[PDB]
Amino acid sequence: DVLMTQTPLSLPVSLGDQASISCRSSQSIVHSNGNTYLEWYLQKPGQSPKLLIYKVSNRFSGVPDRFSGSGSGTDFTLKISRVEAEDLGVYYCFQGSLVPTFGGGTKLEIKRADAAPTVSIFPPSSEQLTSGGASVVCFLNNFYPKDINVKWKIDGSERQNGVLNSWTDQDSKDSTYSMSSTLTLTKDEYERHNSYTCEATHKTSTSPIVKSFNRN
Amino acid sequence: EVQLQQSGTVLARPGASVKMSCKASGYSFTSFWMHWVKQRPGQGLEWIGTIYPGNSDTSYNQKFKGKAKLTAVTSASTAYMEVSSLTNEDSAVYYCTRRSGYKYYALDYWGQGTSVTVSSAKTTAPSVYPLAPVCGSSVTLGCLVKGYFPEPVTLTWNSGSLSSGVHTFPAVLQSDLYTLSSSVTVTSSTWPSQSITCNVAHPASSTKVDKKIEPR
DNA sequence: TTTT
Ligand code: NI
Repeated sequence: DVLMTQTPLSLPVSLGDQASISCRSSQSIVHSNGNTYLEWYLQKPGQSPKLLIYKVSNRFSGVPDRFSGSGSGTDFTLKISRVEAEDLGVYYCFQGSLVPTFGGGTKLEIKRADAAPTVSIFPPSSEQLTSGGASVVCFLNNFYPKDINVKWKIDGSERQNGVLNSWTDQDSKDSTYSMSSTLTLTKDEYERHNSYTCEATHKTSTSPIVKSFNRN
Repeated sequence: EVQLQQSGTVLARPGASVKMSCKASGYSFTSFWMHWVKQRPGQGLEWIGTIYPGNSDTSYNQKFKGKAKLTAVTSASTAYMEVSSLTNEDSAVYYCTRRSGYKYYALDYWGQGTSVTVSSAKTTAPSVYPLAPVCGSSVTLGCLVKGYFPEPVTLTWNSGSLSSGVHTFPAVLQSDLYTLSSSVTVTSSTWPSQSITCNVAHPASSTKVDKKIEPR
């Protein structure tokens, strides 16, 4: 079956810069009638996909002339001459014949300067402990790029079970990212140990960014 | 003016079936292929299958054969799709979209999507726990909304007076129940001097909780 | 021409 590969998966650019996304079919997608049915769709978050380009290089009505497409047989490309704020979202190439198949999508986002995360650790609340639960929360705010790793440690020993992470979408004002990492234990298990550590490894730092607390 | 009005959000149980509609208007419903697209939360777009309202010809993605069933009531100019044997992987937003004939030869019109949620969990009200600093001209406070179903909850700070420095992290399913958190960053001369409260509303359970953030 |  035809496989549609899109590169890159994520594409950070400043507003004004040019953008170029690539799409590759595992094999020629040329129809017998001679026409190539390759389309490009843009999906802004919380919205339905909107048609951009059809038949490899044709622009749908109402699409800005910044958008242009090209390619032949196996390799296709969508170029944006000048990225506007309204162009941010996920781009999908679609194969409209034989067995319609979408590409994995390329997320166009904003490029900004690096920013180290501000880490904050929070012990379980008294109200939660009273109920037999123990959630230790760690906020890692305003960093860039989005790639980051968080390791939890209890009394020095690493802990992987019970962790729940969540990332916000790129900040609409400063273009940074934030994430939350929660470690849930039982009040008993929580009380059987003294030190809790939340450490982050980000490119803006050679050493890990640590935040710990002793429940005693 | 072509419009594709889809049916509302659906909450279903595992193993059950869900029949969703897509009312087509502004064009000859029978003259065009109607396509169905799936989008699991945070994943890409997947093509399910298509149907030709005129003669009821249908084509399916091998993956959704004997899973999804496309039908149409040309009289009502409405297309239907029924997804049976519901599992957690069937939770997603499903779009119906028209494939244009002459000129564009692409999916020019899309519906707004129908969000389906497949869970055996019952309406469970949230546990709102205040996150205070461990016992720096800025203080980061938090609020943990743990164990609720279904989405959504609405979290505010000081009834909405506090809009700056807030990061509300998207909810995450931790074994059939959702968890969400939020952080607010204020100067050290604001808290604990002045009061900072976390307001949580969970519509489905008629719950409205306020949680004052108090020092340890 | 698309939905082979
Ligand atoms: Ni193949």
